Amino acid sequence: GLPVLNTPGSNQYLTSDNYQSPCAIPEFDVTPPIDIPGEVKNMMELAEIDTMIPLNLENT
Amino acid sequence: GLPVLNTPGSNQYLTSDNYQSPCAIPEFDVTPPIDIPGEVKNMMELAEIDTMIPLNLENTKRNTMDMYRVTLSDSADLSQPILCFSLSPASDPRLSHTMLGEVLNYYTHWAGSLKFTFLFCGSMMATGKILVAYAPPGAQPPTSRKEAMLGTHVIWDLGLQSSCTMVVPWISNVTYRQTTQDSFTEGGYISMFYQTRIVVPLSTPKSMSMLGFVSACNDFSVRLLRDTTHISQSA
Amino acid sequence: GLPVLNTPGSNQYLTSDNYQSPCAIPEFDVTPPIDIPGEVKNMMELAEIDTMIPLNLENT
Amino acid sequence: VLQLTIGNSTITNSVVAYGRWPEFIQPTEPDVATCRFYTLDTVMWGKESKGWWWKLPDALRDMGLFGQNMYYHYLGRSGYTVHVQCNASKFHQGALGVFAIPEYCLAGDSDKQRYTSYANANPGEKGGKFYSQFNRDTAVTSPKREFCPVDYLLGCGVLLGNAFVYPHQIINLRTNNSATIVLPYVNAMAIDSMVKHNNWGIAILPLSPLDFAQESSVEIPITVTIAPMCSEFNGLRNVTAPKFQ
Amino acid sequence: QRRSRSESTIESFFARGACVAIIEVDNEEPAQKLFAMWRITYKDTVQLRRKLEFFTYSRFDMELTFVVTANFTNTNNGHALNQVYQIMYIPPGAPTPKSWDDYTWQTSSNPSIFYTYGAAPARISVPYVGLANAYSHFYDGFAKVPLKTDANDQIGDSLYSAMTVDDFGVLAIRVVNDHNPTKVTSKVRIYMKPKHVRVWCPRPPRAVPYYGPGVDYKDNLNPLSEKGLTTY
Amino acid sequence: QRRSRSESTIESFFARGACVAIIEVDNEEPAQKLFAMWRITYKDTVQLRRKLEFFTYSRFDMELTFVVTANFTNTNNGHALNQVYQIMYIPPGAPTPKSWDDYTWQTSSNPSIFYTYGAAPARISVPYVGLANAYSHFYDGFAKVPLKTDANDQIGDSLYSAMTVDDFGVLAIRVVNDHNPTKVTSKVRIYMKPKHVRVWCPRPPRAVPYYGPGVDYKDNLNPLSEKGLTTY
Ligand SMILES: CCCCCCCCCCCCC/C=C/[C@H](O)[C@H](N)CO
Ligand SMILES: CCCCCCCCCCCCC/C=C/[C@H](O)[C@H](N)CO
Repeated sequence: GLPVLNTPGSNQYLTSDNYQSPCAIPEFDVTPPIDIPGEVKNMMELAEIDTMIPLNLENT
Repeated sequence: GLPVLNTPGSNQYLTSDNYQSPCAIPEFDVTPPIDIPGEVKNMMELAEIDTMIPLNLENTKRNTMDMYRVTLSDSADLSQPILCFSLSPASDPRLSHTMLGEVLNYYTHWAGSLKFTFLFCGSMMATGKILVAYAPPGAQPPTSRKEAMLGTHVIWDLGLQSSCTMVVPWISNVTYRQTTQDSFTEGGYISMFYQTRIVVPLSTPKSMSMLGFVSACNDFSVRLLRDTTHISQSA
Repeated sequence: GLPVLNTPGSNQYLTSDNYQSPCAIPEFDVTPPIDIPGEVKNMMELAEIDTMIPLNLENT
Repeated sequence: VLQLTIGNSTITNSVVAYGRWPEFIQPTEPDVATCRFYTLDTVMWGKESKGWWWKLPDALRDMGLFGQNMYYHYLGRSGYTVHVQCNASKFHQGALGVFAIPEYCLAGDSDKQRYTSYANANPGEKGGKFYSQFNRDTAVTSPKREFCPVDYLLGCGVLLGNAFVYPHQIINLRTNNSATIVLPYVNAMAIDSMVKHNNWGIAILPLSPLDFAQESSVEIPITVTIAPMCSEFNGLRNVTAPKFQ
Repeated sequence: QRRSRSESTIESFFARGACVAIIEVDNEEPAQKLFAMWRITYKDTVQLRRKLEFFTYSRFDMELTFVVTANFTNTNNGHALNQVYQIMYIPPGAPTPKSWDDYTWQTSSNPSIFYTYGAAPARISVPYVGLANAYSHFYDGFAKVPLKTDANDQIGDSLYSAMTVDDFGVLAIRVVNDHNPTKVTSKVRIYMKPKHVRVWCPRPPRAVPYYGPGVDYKDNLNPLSEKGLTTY
Repeated sequence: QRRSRSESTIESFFARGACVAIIEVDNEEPAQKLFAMWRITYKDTVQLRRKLEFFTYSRFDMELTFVVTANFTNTNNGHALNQVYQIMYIPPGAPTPKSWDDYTWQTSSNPSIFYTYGAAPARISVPYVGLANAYSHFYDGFAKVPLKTDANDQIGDSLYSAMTVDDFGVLAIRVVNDHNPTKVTSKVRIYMKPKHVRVWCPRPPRAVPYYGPGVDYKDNLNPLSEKGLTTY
């Protein structure tokens, strides 16, 4: 059919890649989401929250 | 799915290929660049920069600071040449280790005009004329002023100007010359002679030193990147 | 990614094929051509040229 | 050639390094206290001199209020104007190559790598001197941990002849007696610490040996005057007191 | 002007993949090299190092290609099934493996490549991950300054021209497969290709053999060869 | 006119891949052939040489295809894992390997192909890399001229019809894998395909066996066979 050339990196699994994969459960009616309070969109949102500091770290 | 045919060359790694590859750190906020002075866009920009030539490579003078100094004198033999070297900007010992030669030794082919700047570093009371000649290849390497005269040349008055620019134009049978010693792409010869003499008054140093610099012109170009022979690693 | 099917003939080298291949010396400034006399565009041009015949092929 | 006035200091070809003039990017900017010519200690060029080297801004660490701002603040940036003066008679002959090397890293004297100490790597206004050969340190008990620059290797494993790729000026006594280089701020960051990082290195090499008439020994002075330009500091805190020993 | 400079460009000058490291990983019955940690840098080799040190500052996106070559070691007729190699990137601060089956191999957030032997060399790309606005091939300074108030000289003692101890982390390479009854020894060669390269402040090339990660020189300090002054 | 000449065109005449070299590379315990350097040319074989020498000048972009075939050598039950072959192009001037593990194999700027055995033959393309405006199959001259002032006759002595000693460099082929306990011998066959071919100054084809890189002839100089003058 269409002539293709296998480039280096083929048949490798990179855990940080973003590739489309086949669905093992096609035509699945996923439960719709609800408006749950406390949605987080970024991890730095948690860091912006003040939290207490273990200032004293003596042995006792 | 889509029928495909694996063509020859598949599953090979060519170190000079240009293929897209997966990113191991996606969504990375790279540090933005700033306007750093001295940006270089081409390697020939470095070659265009004049750099001093190790003209003198005697046993007791090479690999020192004396290898960049060529001694001129009023007592010198006016018949013999001052310095002589082949126009091989990548294989000649005097030009190979220059910046131009260093850039060339990363390429297999070169083509363009050269520029040799000779600087006189004597006293302001010293005067003289120097004949700087380029001889295209094919004939005997000029062993006398009467021969070097016949080729391209320039006369340089030491008293008036302390620096002279001898431009060697691109004259070649081939469109590109090799950066390796080859009699078929031989470039020519460069020679220097005393046109009149160096004349100095009393209470003046009778021996002086001249420096040489080599550079590439805007027409210069290189081809077929390769690995330099200058740097080696013990394995 | 894109689902593909390897057709028969894959991974074969046919010496008469016409496939694109990677360039081992990219960005190479090839020497430009000149108008050399005697350019040949077909091999039958050579055949059209008259050439002498070894009509006599005796032993001596 | 012409008057060169900066702040309250005036000096009677000048090359701008990389064709870039010093420029600014709440940084503290002393427009007068720091923008002025400070004169380093004079050195003596003889017939057996191999060369000299200084590090900027290290050479100006004890120069007026510039040093005080450098030590008090955390990170600062500054361009420079280097002026090398060497006056000789018509009957003197010689040539000095003045090179402004960005990130002028130098080689050590011991087999141990990158073992040079801060005190030795920051000589100050006195600077250092190149050597004809490489003298390997043999004091294992008390290593000197000092640089061992080599004149023809430029102290960095490169050939001296190619050093002209750097910003440079040639003082040839027959034609000129002074050189002037204008260095912008060069670094991988818009602003960096000055106490620990030196942005520039000024190397003066006697390309052609000094000679005068038929005299056996001749020596003439070389004076270096450096003017910080567009210097701005940031991160004010208690004063830094480096251990120079 | 018809001759071009397309091949002398900075991008073309670095458009070749240079080997920067060879790592030995052995699979055998568990003093051993079942996992190998290699610190990332181009200074283990001279060619690419010399090419990069033509300039003072650089900014480039990297492309890494891993070529794995396996062999038997004194095998009589002991054989092995096709092996899978795990190459895990450990940036500074992340925990480092202490064994070939440590929890750190889970690669929950550390990127990793699982390469099957006999397949194409494993290739990935990295962006410019420099803390500053450009990489610094040469750093004329220290990271610590010895102060007058320091209790001892070792507090402020730092290597010359050393910026950070952990520059960009390490790569830990192991064989995921359990040990076959026969030993199998593999070499992973890493080839580094700069791309989208920008450079600043050109420098003269190295003229003498490299001695360590710095500008230090120790031997072979007489590069130029003998030649007559007036000999063509 | 309905019969066409599409197959007699110069492009079609050279559109086949011709073997130009067979190189033997052996992997064994390190007088040996662990790396083989082959000088690039089509004159090691006669077919493509004869086809090209139909003309005096040529200009074509080349396509190289490498077919690697490995075998055991007296193995009893010693076996090997799949091998990777490194084919490095060394143009004139670049350093040449002195061993199979030399630094020159780093391929910092020399292009190289890493081919995994059992995969498709490794194919790459090269442009017209000629110094002149066209390749010269025949060069009626020398590269050096002996002059009256030459000290000795050897200064100007040069081979007839030889232009450059190092025409286009060499290919160095090695096995990247370390030596297995059993020897493995491989043959790399290089197939050269001209493309975008242009030719000038047609010449009569060679009628006698080639003897060396030139027009020299030594034997079998009686090509035509016996036939009667008036015999049909
Ligand atoms: C399994 C995935 C592998 C991920 C690999 C990420 C490694 C990140 C390293 C990027 C930069 C390394 C080389 C470039 C930096 C140069 O050494 C600079 N000149 C630093 O001095
Ligand atoms: C691993 C990458 C391999 C790169 C191979 C590049 C080799 C370059 C050679 C190109 C031309 C070779 C054959 C054509 C030239 C003919 O022999 C001419 N007639 C010369 O006389």
